[PDB]
Amino acid sequence: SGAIYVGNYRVVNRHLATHNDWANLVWEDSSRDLLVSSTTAQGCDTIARCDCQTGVYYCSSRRKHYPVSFSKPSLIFVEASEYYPARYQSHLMLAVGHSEPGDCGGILRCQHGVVGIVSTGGNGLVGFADVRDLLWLDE
Ligand SMILES: COc1ccc(C(F)(F)F)cc1NC(=O)N1CCC[C@H](C(N)=O)C1
Ligand SMILES: [Zn+2]
Repeated sequence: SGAIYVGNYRVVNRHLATHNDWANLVWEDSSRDLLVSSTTAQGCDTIARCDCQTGVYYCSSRRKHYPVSFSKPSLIFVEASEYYPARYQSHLMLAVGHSEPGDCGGILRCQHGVVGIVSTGGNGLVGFADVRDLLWLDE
């Protein structure tokens, strides 16, 4: 679990979104596993605007942060789950690191700010849904 709070927006994994998230829907993209809902309270996370390939993510299944090198956002094949059939997920970045399903939502950050959130994993790899291209999150 986990979310990004920036301005009047809440960014979560689309497969973990709640009824309140869907009743206050701003945008969602199943191909990215992202959903953005509106909030009453103001958010203070800074979204990074860069092409960094190094950062640190929070791994709830170890209660620890890990430094990682990660790939550029791209279309990557993702195994079927109870949330989606087998498909290409877009804007996904992979790193070598530990992750379990409940780790989704953990933030990946670089020196510039929030890069994305844990969205996939398996086989000693962890995948992050990028949010750096969502320029509208700031306005
Ligand atoms: C952080 O996620 C995991 C981490 C590790 C493993 C394991 F196979 F090793 F057990 C599995 C997962 N689960 C996932 O990758 N997904 C299930 C939830 C929906 C995700 C999506 N974006 O389509 C895909
Ligand atoms: Zn950066």
